[PDB]
Amino acid sequence: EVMRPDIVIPTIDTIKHEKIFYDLLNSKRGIILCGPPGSGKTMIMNNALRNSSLYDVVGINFSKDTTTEHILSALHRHTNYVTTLTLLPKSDIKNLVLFCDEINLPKLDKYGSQNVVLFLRQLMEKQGFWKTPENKWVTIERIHIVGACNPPTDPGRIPMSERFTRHAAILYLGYPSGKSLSQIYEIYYKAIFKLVPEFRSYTEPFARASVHLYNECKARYSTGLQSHYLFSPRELTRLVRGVYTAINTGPRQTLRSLIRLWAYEAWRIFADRLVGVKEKNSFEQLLYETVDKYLPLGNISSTSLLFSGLLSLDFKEVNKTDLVNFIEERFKTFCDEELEVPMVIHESMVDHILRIDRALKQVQGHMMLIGASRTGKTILTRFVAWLNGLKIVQPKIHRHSNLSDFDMILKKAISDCSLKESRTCLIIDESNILETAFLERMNTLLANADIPDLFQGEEYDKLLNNLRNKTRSLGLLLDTEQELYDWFVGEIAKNLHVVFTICDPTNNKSSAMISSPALFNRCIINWMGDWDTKTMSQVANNMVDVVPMEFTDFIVPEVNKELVFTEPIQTIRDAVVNILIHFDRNFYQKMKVGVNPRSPGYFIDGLRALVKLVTAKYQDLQENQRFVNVGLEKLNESVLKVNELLDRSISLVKSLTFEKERWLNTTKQFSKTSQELIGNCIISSIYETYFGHLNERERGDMLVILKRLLGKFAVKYDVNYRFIDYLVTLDEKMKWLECGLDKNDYFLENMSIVMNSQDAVPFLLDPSSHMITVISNYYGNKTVLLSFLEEGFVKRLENAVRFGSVVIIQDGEFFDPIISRLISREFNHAGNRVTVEIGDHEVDVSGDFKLFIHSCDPSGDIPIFLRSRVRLVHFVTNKESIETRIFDITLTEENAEMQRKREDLIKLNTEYRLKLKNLEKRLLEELNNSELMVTLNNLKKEAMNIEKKLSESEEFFPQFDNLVEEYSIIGKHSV
Amino acid sequence: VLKWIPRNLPSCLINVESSVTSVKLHPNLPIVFVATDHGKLYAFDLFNYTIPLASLQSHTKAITSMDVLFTNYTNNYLVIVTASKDLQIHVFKWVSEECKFQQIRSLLGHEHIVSAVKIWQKNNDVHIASCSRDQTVKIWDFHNGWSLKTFQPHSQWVRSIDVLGDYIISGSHDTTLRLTHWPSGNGLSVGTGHEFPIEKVKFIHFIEDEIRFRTPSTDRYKNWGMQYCVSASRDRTIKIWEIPLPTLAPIPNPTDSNFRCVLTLKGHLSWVRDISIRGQYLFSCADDKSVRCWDLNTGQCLHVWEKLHTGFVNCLDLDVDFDSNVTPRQMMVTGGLDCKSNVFMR
Amino acid sequence: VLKWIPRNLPSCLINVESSVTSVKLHPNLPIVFVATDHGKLYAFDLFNYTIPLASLQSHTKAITSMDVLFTNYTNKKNYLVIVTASKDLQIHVFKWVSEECKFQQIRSLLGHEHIVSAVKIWQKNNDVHIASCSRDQTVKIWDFHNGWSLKTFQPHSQWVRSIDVLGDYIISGSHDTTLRLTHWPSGNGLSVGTGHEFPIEKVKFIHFIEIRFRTPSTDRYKNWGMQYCVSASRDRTIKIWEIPLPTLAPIPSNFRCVLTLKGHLSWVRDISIRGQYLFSCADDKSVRCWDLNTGQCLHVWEKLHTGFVNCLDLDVDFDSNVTPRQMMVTGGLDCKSNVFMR
Ligand SMILES: Nc1ncnc2c1ncn2[C@@H]1O[C@H](COP(=O)(O)OP(=O)(O)O)[C@@H](O)[C@H]1O
Ligand SMILES: Nc1ncnc2c1ncn2[C@@H]1O[C@H](COP(=O)(O)OP(=O)(O)O)[C@@H](O)[C@H]1O
Repeated sequence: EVMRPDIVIPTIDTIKHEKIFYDLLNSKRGIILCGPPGSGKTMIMNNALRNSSLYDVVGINFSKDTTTEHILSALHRHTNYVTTLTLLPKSDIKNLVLFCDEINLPKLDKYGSQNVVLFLRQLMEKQGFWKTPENKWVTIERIHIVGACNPPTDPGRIPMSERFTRHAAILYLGYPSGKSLSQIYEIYYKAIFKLVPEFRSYTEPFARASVHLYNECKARYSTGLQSHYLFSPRELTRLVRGVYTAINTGPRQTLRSLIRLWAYEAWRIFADRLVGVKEKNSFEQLLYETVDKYLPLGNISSTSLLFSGLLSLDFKEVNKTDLVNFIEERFKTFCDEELEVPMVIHESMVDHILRIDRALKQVQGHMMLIGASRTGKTILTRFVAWLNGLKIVQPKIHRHSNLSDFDMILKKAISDCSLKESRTCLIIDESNILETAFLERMNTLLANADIPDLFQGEEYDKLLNNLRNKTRSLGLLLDTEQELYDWFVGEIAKNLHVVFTICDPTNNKSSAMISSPALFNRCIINWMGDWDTKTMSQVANNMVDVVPMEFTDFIVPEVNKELVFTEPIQTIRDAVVNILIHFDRNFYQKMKVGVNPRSPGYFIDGLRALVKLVTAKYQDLQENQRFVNVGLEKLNESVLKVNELLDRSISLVKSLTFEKERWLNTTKQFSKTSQELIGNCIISSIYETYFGHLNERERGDMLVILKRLLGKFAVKYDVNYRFIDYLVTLDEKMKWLECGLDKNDYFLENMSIVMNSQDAVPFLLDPSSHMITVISNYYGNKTVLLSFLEEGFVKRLENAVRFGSVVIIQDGEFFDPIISRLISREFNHAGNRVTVEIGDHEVDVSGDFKLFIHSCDPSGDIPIFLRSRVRLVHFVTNKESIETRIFDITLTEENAEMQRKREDLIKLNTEYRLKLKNLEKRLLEELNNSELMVTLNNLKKEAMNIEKKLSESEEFFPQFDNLVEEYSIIGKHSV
Repeated sequence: VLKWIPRNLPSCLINVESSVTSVKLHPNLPIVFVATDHGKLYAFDLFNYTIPLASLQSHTKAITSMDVLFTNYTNNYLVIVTASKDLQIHVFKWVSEECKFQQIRSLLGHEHIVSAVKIWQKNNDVHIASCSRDQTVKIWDFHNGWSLKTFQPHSQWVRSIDVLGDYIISGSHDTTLRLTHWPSGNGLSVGTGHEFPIEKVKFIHFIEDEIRFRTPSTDRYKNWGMQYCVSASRDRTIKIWEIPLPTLAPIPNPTDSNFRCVLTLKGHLSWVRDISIRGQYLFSCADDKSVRCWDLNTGQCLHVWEKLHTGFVNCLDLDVDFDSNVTPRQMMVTGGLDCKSNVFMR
Repeated sequence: VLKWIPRNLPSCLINVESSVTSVKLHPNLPIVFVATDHGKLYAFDLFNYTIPLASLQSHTKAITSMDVLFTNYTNKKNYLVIVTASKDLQIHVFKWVSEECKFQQIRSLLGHEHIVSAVKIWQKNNDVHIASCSRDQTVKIWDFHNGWSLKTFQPHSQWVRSIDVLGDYIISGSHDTTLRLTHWPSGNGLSVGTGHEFPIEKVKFIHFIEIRFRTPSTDRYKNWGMQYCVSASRDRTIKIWEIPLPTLAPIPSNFRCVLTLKGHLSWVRDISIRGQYLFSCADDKSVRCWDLNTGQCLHVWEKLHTGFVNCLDLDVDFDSNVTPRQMMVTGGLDCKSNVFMR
């Protein structure tokens, strides 16, 4: 009977308040019950009106934006319109009580008035209202208006007009005393411990411990720290319910098992919403001292209490290693079956999976996950729903969407939950609530067990037809309206779980989402927040322990214990993980995040880029060293054979002196290049994944920070390291310069960044819109230009995905959330076929499809989804670009032939340098792939000809230097 | 010869390159065939298990299931078919002279990954059943190489099938069972009562040696030739079903188009992967690193093989006892995700 | 089982790019790992020898030696550990990912001052250590987990050509004709032994089996667990020594030659003992099999390779977790390998 919410312990205050409320209600007077949340206004009302066979309760929860039409809609299924107009209730023997909860919540207009409050004043004073369609007067006959509201001193509560409160008697309800709460939960704990009769003497100490913990956490964790630190006796009721569930669905219990079970429930009810780690430590010490004081046992940290039924038939504490292995195998099956995503399982992920599972296994168990973006909220929710047999439903709310789409989605979900009894987990992001009307609809859905205005009129009648058909399908014997609708709301409460995903709790819309009354009092708040440094250490180690990293000598640095986040440093891998974590922390600190959550997506992207880049670089270095060593060995063997023992062979041997000395120099430099490989790969990954949205000065400052961090942990790196000299080759650079790039180092770096993002789509922020034509020139005629503002963009994008062309979507600040599957790369694989779900029907990905997003408006509105899941790159005009463009224009307008000759000479010289490099590579390959003498003589002659051509072509550079020195003044004045 | 129970310890420990997905027993010679998640197909002797006899990589993707057939003719070789994730069913040949796998042909026709196959000989003609992720269950012809009939019995993709002559029951991902008469290609009955996707479903073939669930109840069921079915799902449960008799191509009775759970076995700690029937027992394996043995008469797990593998347990099988052409030898082989194969002998 | 006699004809012919130097067998799978003079590590499936399972340019020069070990952790997933010793003054530690059939480089061991010539891997209850020796006259022993060196000593004036590890005792064969048993955790020698006139090629211990040389004599030898060993050199002679019991940190005194074998026509390269039988090849393109009891050759294997025969591997039969497979693999100078199964 603990699960039944109609159970009330009769105390002195309870029976007194119930009797006075009933006596006031029988006097035909309005009643406004005042008091802090969790006082028990609704409780004493339900207790008073439950035993009466002549009153009925109608429950409306008022939101910030509540209108009269909501009250009318919530009453049309309970009342009738009879012209005797008169709004009589449907029942002829029982009156109707219109419970209007949170009256203080509907907002004031521009002129300081409330529509709902004035409507209720009209209801109780004039006993009627005016009906808007046909302009007629109705007369309320047997409806009593009873309200419940918090004191106006609470934030979010506004003062009420005295013209409305004059007609309503007011009863205040404070919190019960600590002795009273101890007695109440002592009765609940006796009821629970009837399941375990051999610990029947511990009911009172457990209740005293729980009430003491509640009082202490209310004293410590008040509203002044965070807005969501609102504690109530409802928290103790939730703790009692969780204790009963974990006892009933568990094995035979002992004292240590009971204490740890209760402490786990206390962690999940009270400390789940805590933000700071200091508050977590305070709660840990509070639990320690409470158990020591009242319950005279192992470690009681959050990670050490892992109670789950995923491994057995009972809810019991399980080991971390076997749980991690089980979750890994189940997630492998999930990635094979439903959605393929390469994410790493860690201890915090395991704990969050356990608590989401605990929330979803409840009845009417809704959850509100709060944390940074790319933390793993929606995938964890979908995985837990898949483990529990739920059906995931994500509303495809996009741009150019209205109330009708969301109402249809909610109606379909409700119909599936009730008619088709399909248990459904609904994921609602903060970006799926476009307007406050959606939030009000969801608040009404959570507060009640349906939405009333979605079923009105002929829609209501056809809903009755469908439910009657389904009820005769099950053979249940019920005929009246009330029993059928009770079945409806019970089925919705049983078979629907709502999950809220919030990425920026500081946002005003998300703040209203959190501070909503029904969302706060029903959902289980989970403040995951950002990743603590232990979790980042775990995931970084788990995804870099599969690469060649330890191939050089490593002297362990002597650093502070507080500056090491991993295990004590013994290898290069731990140093790399600590370096990356330190740079992530320093980057988030120096970008002035404030108290906003910090998304770990940059860390994960940097890790993956480092993995693939160090794998490729190590393979290339090993191959090059093998080639140069076998080439030197072959040259030595040929020289020895010639000495032991023909003019062409002698000339070929004598003509490879420069090649021999270059090869010897490379073999000498192999050790130095192998020592500094890991640091170069780290800095390259940081450039790829961190520095996209930075100017040159911020990039230099962050590079200085990264270099001093990288030298702190005794990791070597190239002193003259450069991104262009490392990631940009001559082939790529010449292709870009033929495509139309500028001669800027910054623009070349950004082009290398956008052309190496094979995982996440690149976001181009180019105000001049030159990169549109640049990338159109790169892919030739296969490039297609789409926009988010044009009709028919969906079908064009689907056709381009089916064909496999390269798509550039303009206006990136008007992001359309239908392509969230394309941005997050949540593809599905059908053998050799890769399909993605765009809009409502899945389409086939050809594999040559590429996505670019462009936006020419700086300081635009980029959603945190797109912002976290793309490689955003800025394209700004720096000083060097100004000087170069000004010089090019003035040289074209001064001596056009000179400028044409100069640009042709530069293109020719760099083309010959590329040809010389390719010739050297071909020479090495042909030497290692052993007629041939003539081929190598021709190669040597071609190389000599190219060298002579460059020597002749370098006779005009001082004139260009004199020209740029002459025009530097106009360049600097222009900038 | 029928009430044999395997010992506490396995007779041998066969090591395979990666996760073992399916294992099959040769009905005639003591040799076991082991599939592989890497796509390989091994063949290990029952007495010299250190080295394989023949193995080859035919699929580029993971093998999902396989079965063998010792063909007999009234006018004589072992046929190995193998489903995989490559949308293909490769048919092999087992020559006993030099113990080498001989590839016969590759069977195509599925638009998605194929899960289960079944092979049987009917009057000197052999047919190959198949079910895939494209919601299509098919029965093909080995000699002709072409398809014979294709139909879609389930709203979600089908995961396992089993054939009793011309009747096939096909469990699927939509938590339901359906019996379809293959030559007519129409559904007959539905099995509802599971809440999680069906892992493997198979018939309860009759025996004459008393077992409660392997005997006919009425003369009409004996004339039909099938009465019961067993299905294992992800609900950690093994359910025994009862097939209602249709109007006898059979015509489904509208008021008798639903199954009836005769018995529901419970006690597994995770997804029940594979099931098998020997005599009065129901050998089953699950993801709890355990193998049960449920007595069919009493519905109790008489023996539990706790921690047989250190990982998941995928597949097992016994010798078919309802067929007089195969001697029901007392050998059991069990594979799992631990990249190991355990064989129980004597 | 343990009395298997190899067949006359080779069964598998494995082709590589260069001369095979070291061959090691997978202790649980029919997979052969082949190392070449080009440094390319080759993993060849036995039933598909036309193409390798996985190939990797592990070292930039010739690989000199190789060893494998399958870990058995009491708590942690077990995996195969592969080490390679080459002329790059470095040692690479690999891991065979049999899930995908790829080579995963875990870590590298650096510190040897010239080319590494031999390695040896062994496992304690939860500790794995890696030994090595090289031309700079030292025997360096590393740690598999941490990666840094744990012991460094010079046992010989000349440069050690081969080592073997049995727990806390190391025996080193060098270019000089002598050997020395060195205690591992204290780094002090225990006994030496001379008698050869040519540089020593390969030296390894002899383990007891529950036989002339695999049966302990007295209880004091049972407590130590070591009585004999095997070594061979370019003398075309394989000799069995007797290990004197030191004054037990043990305190050290000569090796008693109890058996000598003659019949090889050139310098031998490898030594392997399979129960009652001893296997050894040489540069005479022949593999000679020797009985332990009689001490005389039983079968010969002529003309397997046109060039020299480099290495042999036979599975360890004194280990509980290692099954004694009836198999052996040999490598040759002619870019060819031979596999004998069943
Ligand atoms: N006998 C009792 N006396 C006082 N409070 C009680 C008693 N029984 C239960 N409660 C508490 O009253 C709470 C119900 O409060 P509720 O009516 O939801 O507050 P509100 O009026 O703000 O909605 C329950 O969570 C329960 O802990
Ligand atoms: N434990 C993890 N290991 C590796 N990557 C992770 C992990 N958790 C999340 N991610 C990254 O986050 C992405 C999915 O999380 P996401 O759904 O973006 O979080 P949110 O719900 O806050 O938007 C994946 O692309 C993945 O790369």
